[PDB]
Amino acid sequence: LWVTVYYGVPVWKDAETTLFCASDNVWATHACVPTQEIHLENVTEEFNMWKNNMVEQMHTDIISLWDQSLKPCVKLTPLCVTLQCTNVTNNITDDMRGELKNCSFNMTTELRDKKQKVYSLFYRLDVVQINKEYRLINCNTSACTQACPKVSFEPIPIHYCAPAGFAILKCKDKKFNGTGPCPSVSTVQCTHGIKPVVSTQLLLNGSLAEEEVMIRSENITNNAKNILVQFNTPVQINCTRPNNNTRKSIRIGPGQAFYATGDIIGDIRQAHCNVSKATWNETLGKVVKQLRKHFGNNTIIRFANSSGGDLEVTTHSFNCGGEFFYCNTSGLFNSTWINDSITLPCRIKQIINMWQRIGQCMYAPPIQGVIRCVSNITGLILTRDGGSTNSTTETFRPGGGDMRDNWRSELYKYKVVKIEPLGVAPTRCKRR
Amino acid sequence: LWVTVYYGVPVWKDAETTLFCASNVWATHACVPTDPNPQEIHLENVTEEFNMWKNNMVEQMHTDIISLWDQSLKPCVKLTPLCVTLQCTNVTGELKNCSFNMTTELRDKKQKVYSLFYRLDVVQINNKEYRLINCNTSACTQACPKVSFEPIPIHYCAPAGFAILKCKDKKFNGTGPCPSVSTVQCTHGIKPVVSTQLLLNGSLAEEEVMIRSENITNNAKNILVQFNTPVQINCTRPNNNTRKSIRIGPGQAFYATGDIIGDIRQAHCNVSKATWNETLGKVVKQLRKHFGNNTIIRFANSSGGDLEVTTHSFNCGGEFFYCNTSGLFNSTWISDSITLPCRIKQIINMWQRIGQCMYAPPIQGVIRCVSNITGLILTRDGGSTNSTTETFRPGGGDMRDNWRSELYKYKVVKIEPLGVAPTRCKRR
Amino acid sequence: LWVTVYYGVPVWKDAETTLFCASDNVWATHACVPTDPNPQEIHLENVTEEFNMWKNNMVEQMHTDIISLWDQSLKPCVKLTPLCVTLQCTNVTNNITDDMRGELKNCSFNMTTELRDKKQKVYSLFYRLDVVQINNKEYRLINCNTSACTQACPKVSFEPIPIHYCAPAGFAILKCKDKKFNGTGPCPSVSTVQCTHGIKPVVSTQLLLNGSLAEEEVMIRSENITNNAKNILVQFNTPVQINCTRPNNNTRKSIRIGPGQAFYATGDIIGDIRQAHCNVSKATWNETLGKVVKQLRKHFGNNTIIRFANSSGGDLEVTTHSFNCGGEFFYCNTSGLFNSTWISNDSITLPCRIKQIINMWQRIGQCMYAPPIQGVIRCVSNITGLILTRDGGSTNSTTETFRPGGGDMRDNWRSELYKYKVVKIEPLGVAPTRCKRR
Amino acid sequence: VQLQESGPGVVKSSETLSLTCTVSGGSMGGTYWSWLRLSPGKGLEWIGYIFHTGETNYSPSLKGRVSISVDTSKNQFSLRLRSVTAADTAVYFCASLPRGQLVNAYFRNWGRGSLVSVTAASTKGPSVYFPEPVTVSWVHTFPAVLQSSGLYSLSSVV
Amino acid sequence: GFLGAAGSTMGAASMTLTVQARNLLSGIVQQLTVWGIKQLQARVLAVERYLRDQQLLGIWGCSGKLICCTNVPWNSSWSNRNLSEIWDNMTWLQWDKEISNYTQIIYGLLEESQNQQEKNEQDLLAL
Amino acid sequence: LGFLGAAGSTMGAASMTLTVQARNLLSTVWGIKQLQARVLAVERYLRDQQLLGIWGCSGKLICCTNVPWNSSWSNRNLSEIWDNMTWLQWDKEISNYTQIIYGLLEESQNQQEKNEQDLLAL
Amino acid sequence: GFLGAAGSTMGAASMTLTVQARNLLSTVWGIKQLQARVLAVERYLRDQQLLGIWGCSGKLICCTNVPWNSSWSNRNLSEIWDNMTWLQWDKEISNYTQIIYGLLEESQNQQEKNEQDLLAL
Amino acid sequence: YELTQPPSVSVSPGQTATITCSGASTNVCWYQVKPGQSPEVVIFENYKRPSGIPDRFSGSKSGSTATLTIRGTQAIDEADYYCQVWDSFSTFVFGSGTQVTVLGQPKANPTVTLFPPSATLVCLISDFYPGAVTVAWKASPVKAGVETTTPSKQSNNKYAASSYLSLTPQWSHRSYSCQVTHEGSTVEKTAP
Ligand SMILES: *[C@@H]1O[C@H](CO)[C@@H](O)[C@H](O)[C@H]1NC(C)=O
Ligand SMILES: *[C@@H]1O[C@H](CO)[C@@H](O)[C@H](O)[C@H]1NC(C)=O
Repeated sequence: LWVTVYYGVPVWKDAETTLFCASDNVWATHACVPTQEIHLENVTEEFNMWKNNMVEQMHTDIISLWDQSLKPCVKLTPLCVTLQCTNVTNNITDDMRGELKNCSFNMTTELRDKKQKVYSLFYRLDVVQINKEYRLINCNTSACTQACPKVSFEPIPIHYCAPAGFAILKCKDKKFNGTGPCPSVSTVQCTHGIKPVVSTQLLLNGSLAEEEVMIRSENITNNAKNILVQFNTPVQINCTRPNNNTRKSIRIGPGQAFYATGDIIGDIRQAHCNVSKATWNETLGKVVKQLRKHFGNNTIIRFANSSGGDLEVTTHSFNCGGEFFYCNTSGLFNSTWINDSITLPCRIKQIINMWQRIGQCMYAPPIQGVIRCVSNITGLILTRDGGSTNSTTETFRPGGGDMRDNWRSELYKYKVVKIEPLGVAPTRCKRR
Repeated sequence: LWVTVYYGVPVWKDAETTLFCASNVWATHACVPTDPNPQEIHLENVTEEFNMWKNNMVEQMHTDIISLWDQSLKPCVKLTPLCVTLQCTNVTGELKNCSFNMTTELRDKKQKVYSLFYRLDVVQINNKEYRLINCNTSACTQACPKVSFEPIPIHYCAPAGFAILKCKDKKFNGTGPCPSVSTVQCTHGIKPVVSTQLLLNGSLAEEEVMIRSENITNNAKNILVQFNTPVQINCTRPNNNTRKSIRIGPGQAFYATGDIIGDIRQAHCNVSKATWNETLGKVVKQLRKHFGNNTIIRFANSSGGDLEVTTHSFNCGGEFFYCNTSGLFNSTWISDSITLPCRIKQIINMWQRIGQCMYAPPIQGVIRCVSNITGLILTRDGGSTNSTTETFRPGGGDMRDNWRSELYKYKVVKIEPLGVAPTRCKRR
Repeated sequence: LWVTVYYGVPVWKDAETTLFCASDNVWATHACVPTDPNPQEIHLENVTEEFNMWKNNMVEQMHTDIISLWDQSLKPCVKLTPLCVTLQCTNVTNNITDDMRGELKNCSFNMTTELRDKKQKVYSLFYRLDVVQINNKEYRLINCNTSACTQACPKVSFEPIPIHYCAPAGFAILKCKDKKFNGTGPCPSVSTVQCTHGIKPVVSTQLLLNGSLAEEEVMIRSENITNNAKNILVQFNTPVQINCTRPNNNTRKSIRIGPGQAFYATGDIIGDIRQAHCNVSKATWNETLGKVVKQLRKHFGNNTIIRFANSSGGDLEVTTHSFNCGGEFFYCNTSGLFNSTWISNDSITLPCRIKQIINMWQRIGQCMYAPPIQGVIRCVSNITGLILTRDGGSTNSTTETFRPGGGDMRDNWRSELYKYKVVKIEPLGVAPTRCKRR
Repeated sequence: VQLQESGPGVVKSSETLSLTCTVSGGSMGGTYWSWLRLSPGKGLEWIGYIFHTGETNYSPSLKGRVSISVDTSKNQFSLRLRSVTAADTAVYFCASLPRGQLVNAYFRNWGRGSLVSVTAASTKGPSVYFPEPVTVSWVHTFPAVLQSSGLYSLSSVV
Repeated sequence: GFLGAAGSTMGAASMTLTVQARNLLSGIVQQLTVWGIKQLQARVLAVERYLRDQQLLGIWGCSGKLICCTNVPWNSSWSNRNLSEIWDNMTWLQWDKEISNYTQIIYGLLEESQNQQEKNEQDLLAL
Repeated sequence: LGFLGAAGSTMGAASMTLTVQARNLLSTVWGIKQLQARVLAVERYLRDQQLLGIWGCSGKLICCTNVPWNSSWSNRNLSEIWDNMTWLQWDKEISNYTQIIYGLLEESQNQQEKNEQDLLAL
Repeated sequence: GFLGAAGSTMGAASMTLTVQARNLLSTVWGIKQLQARVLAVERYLRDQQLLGIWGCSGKLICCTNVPWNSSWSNRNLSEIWDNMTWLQWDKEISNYTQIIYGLLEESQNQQEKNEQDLLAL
Repeated sequence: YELTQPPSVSVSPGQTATITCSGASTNVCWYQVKPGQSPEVVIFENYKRPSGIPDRFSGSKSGSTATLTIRGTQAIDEADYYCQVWDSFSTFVFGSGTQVTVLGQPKANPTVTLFPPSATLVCLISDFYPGAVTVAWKASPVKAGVETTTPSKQSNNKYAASSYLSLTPQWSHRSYSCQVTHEGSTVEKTAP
């Protein structure tokens, strides 16, 4: 027998590479090229989604595309002024009392010589007391830029597509465990389009499971690892902010503007959000039905609210419409398992530092008008605690706060392999 | 009868690609040296069509000129604390004598510094209080004066695998299939001049005066007239300016206009009379072949709008003239010198962009440039078909029409050398 | 005979290319590629290659890379533009000894705070070489007549770390291996490497510090030894240990000047005010100077009277020995070392002195404010070189005077890149033989 | 590189002198910008230099009444002498030195030289004349003396 | 020169095919700003186009040659002219214009024919 | 089939579809990810083509060489290889013992070239 | 090693052509490394194209059909291939290379045109 | 240091003139100064010479005194020469200065007259060469309140000067005279 050379053999190895964007704004789709699938019969490929390299590259990409969008906007460095603030009581609701503060300060004008007396509205979570004289909360760590009004935070879908010489393997397993062997693997050019939403406790506008509710963890015995739940039937939610704000442009420099909240047209009420009752009960019943497989039969699985920490991790924080919400969600995780609607007391903050960074915030300008908003709840991020053994009772609390876990629920059926076309094999021929 | 495969044959199709430079603000040192005596071929049996209006070279040239200008304006000083209140009086009524408070290199001290400003770049705030007109729309950079604004010629070359063609037909109007197509390695010496309604320092025609349009029967598309003879235009700024340097802070300067040495006189750009009369006579003689052989052609003055589009604009030596040019386009044709009162502005919104200026510093001494007019950007004021008179007022304001005066005998194509053919031969 | 074409012949050619660096701070090595374990060195047996240490392009490439990395590492720190105002400085007088009197100034000035409309009144201790008088007396900083320059934010340290200069694909690096090399001329034993050894970019002006030693003798290198306008690099055989210290117990307090920017200022000194000592052993320096004099006589003569005198520079970087010791930039006298006349546990102390406003790469309008370091400061390093300069009186003389000098930082890295050359591989080649194509 | 001084020619006694040397066609990098003085009764002397970072070096005989400043923005440097006296009448040059060692360095790129005279007198007429030299025409004419009080005296004999 | 005798007959252009292929890669005289990134992208695009042109010649067994013959049938619906009225008095610019759609089937026919020919050559050498 | 449709098939069926994998190996500051990947693909393809060209094997897909098959690399018979095994398990088996084959072909081609050089001279 | 036969005889350095032939392929370190990698690809593709013009593609040692001129080198076989290195050969024939490159191009140009008419039978 | 030089050197044209600069440990450097012009360096080390300087200028050192040698003295080479060295305390020290004069036209004697006032005396000296001249007074010599015109070139190209003396209507003494000494020659003129 003599060795031969075959060029173009179908073998691959696992590797890491540079995945370029593709699309059908903050997320710069101008650079993305505009936008197929080949089934593979007799192959079984070992998958892993907690060691996946696509999620970290996607997270760094999302951070950098966020950072390049705030570059040409106004710095808002002169806004750090000694504010002078009082309450606002144009017929304020008793639950709303103390949240909104009228404020007035001295601001520089377009000319460098003169100055003007400007009034604005600020929430209680934005101003802090000087130790009535107040000041902004960002004047202590880092003064930060303002989000420009022309760009929008709407999550356009993007496709992550591999270059030449690589391939993306997609599982068609209908009951995929999240790791281990995959009986049916399909080779696609690239993904289905991922919406890069931002959330903390509940996943929004995600991809649904197609047959049953799947719960995936890196280690179900360990309590320090998060628990990702994927739904099969969506739960509808309503965003609501029932106020009519007026944006007035205050000019603080030669060609720079500071869009401040002017006044409220009418009554002020809380910016609640509504979820259905029976739909949530049926979905949570399916969830508590499945979790008894991993944890044991006749075990009392109950749900408590969030443990603590800062406001971002503890509260549900989404971005619908253009304002930043921070909702309570304590009427959602209360039950113990052996036409009503659950309303949630939500609150709005303006100075936002999103990607867990210090010294880099961003002022969100107010949006004129009333905001109506709906979305689907197609995923939860749970976290158990250190309960004692043989108690037959476990409490699950909504965790979150890490932005990798939102995009690990979409890139859970993908991997990147490096095709190598060279191989050797023996046969009967001999070179003449 | 079996397929053969041929490689390396000359076959091209039209495509778009990124070209590169070949040779101040326009970066000469970032270009490759030019290629010496680029020889020329002749396609004796070609009918390949050209297009002057929908080629991608003008868009790429416009983007490259804008990007080069923004790059060259980057490492210069920003005049953001110069925007203060100005107390101004009259000089000895166009020039203003403005005095202002202004910071020094020590952060707590201030100094009182006077300067001279033109009337076109100050506005009165509510009669001895003024401010610049950029103070509510921009905060804009002084061009640091080691750079120049000279239109050095720039050659465009094609990348490998792409070739740029060259039409050799003399009586070629810009659109349609020409009997003669050639090929060149690189374009000729295109100079990025800045102009409005008078194309100057450009390439002449071959024998007669061409008339180029999308359609001649529409009053929305410019008529790029190109001369066959040069019409020399030449002028000065008769004032004697002194430049003083005012320190704005820790190590940055601002060059202000000093006191006038001699006597103040307005700028004026004058052109020959008989030469302009015979050039306009050639234009009205040959232009009648498109609109009717018995027509009345009269030239009105400028239509209106901003000062950039109404007046002839050019950067003679660093100072930006805005000459009236209403004494030229004033005639009625039927089958010495002309002086032009001209005015100078300092803060400049160049490429029709709102939010960025540039502050042109004053220059010392008198300036003088002699230049040759090689083209016009006449537009047509349309009307009903009842009269034999046509009013052709000048127009402009679009910088692509300056660069569609050139890049007319050029087109880029993509070579595809692979090709199959039927043959009776066999591989064994 | 008949012509053949060979591909891959061992033929090189001298060329210049953009070398990339690898390593195992100011010099950001998080962007550099990790290097290999066990770097292969291939010895070329029957080869002689012409070398030149004064014309190789990798010295200027290294200088440009060090300038670029030092400029890049100062980008996200504090700008410190609103600091310099009309200072009001009186003399500090605490427990001051005989020396360092009138050197530290106690300055008081206004500053801005986090809020825009409020002010504060802070005080700092400034050295004499940073302040200049305008006309208690009114002083001001020396920098903001040309520029106001960035502070070095203290999470970035100035300790040198080794970088290995690799070679790109298609090129090669030839490494000299002769033990007696003056840097110019043919070399009998040439080896090739994938990357250089560990080169640490130390900054010094009179005495080369922390460098690579010799192996046999004290070599002396110059471009033209009969010319008196060329620097004479000396490479030591056995290193000479130098201990420099600052005995003042310094205190750093943080003054906040803006919404997110802090200016670290010198506070009150706890203890006594003393000058910065610098110790070199006398007997080791005497033996090393004897070795240098014995090696210097082979270029000039067997009876010339070699003398050493102190430096004759104009500014402070060429006159005085200058380096860093973990954050504080020293400027040291070194006139007790270069004072002898050589005919054919005692330690020398040097009055080292400290400056803060640093313009190091000699670019106009760029400087750096080095923050104070809390506590005492100590370094132990060894001298592995000198940068001398001959004082040429006339021809056929019998007395030569050598003075230290420097300022040009490319001579500090030409003493470590002398045994290296970059070449370009040309694999094509033709040769005649007897064979025929069919 | 060409240098040229500029400043007043007649300075009143016990005032502050001021001069400015402008550098044309060159840079401030690595060059000691010196000031030099040429008196007829005291020979050639040296005032001091300034390096581009502000490190100065004044003459020890004139230390305490001299100040040299650099300005890289307007491409020039200036000299200030305080408490001038009638023995300071000389011709003032601006020169340059290369960066390095001054053991063998020599002054180059000299200026044209501006004459500066420090006086202490007032306007008077000739008693047959400090601000204007008298013209005597009828012969032979002699140049005028300079007295210690600060006046002039000439003679004209046929 | 480049593209010389492009308007001549195919027989005259077949003797000068070796000068076009020298500079589909680059010239050597042309081997941080506006022009630098543009020139780098032009160089990368030229390299990719040259390698894409060479790979198709490599697959069909035509690598290393400028003129070659192959053993796949040609259907007469693609072209009807004989050899004499195409190889004289005809230019390639007129020749590419009608096979803009028939080409992609022909390329796959060449690919499968060369794969079958290589497998048949491999099968013969085992004896 | 498609781009990798013969990956699950056996060797005797996947060796007839070597064209489809070999054809698809060469198909605003953060648009540099598009530029960085293309040079990597070009360099990898050139490395594969050069390594084919060292063995005297370029220009063809199925390519035969006169280096004998050492039994230490694989002691199994040829009968079960080409109809009862896919290419992935073959890559798994000869992930080891590959670098010495890549040098044996390298030396054998130069030996064959020098033997051709000697035969064409007389 | 890599090029350890650079000082050896040309008759013994031709056994080892592969280990020099296989190492032509192998933010400050961003665009600089990009142009370095691109220019390495330029040099390798230029070399392989120059072998492609002469008709010696895929071959390390290629016999050709160009006459050797005695004016190029009067020095004969038994010392060029016995006691001389490749560097001295490159220094000797350094300014004669364009003529032999053009002659190889001409010989390969005339070689292929005499083959197309032969296969028309 | 002091860097002593001889005050005056006068030679015939076509001959050599040497000037010495003593007390110099460090390398000397010679500057050539002409009236109305900027100084030019002529010998920038002990022996070297910059470009543009003619071949007639050279220098050498022996011990601590360095000399400059001019090969041929023309009318161009009438100037003043200063030697310059470097010292550690004061960075640059210069010499006293030596004037080099050529003898283009031969020697003649001065002409002097004395006039009484109507009290200041006037003593004008005309038509002498070379310009080295000294003026003396007596009453018993006079050593106070005397001022002397520095010698200047008139339209004759032949040097002339003047002297003045301030007195009180001391016009006690019986004899006044103005003494001029011209390189050895003495002319005396005298009175109430
Ligand atoms: C030019 O205008 C006429 C008048 O409407 C129109 O019929 C013609 O289509 C226009 N030309 C083009 C190219 O559209
Ligand atoms: C017009 O004048 C310019 C400058 O004087 C000159 O370069 C150009 O050639 C002239 N045009 C002609 C002569 O057609």
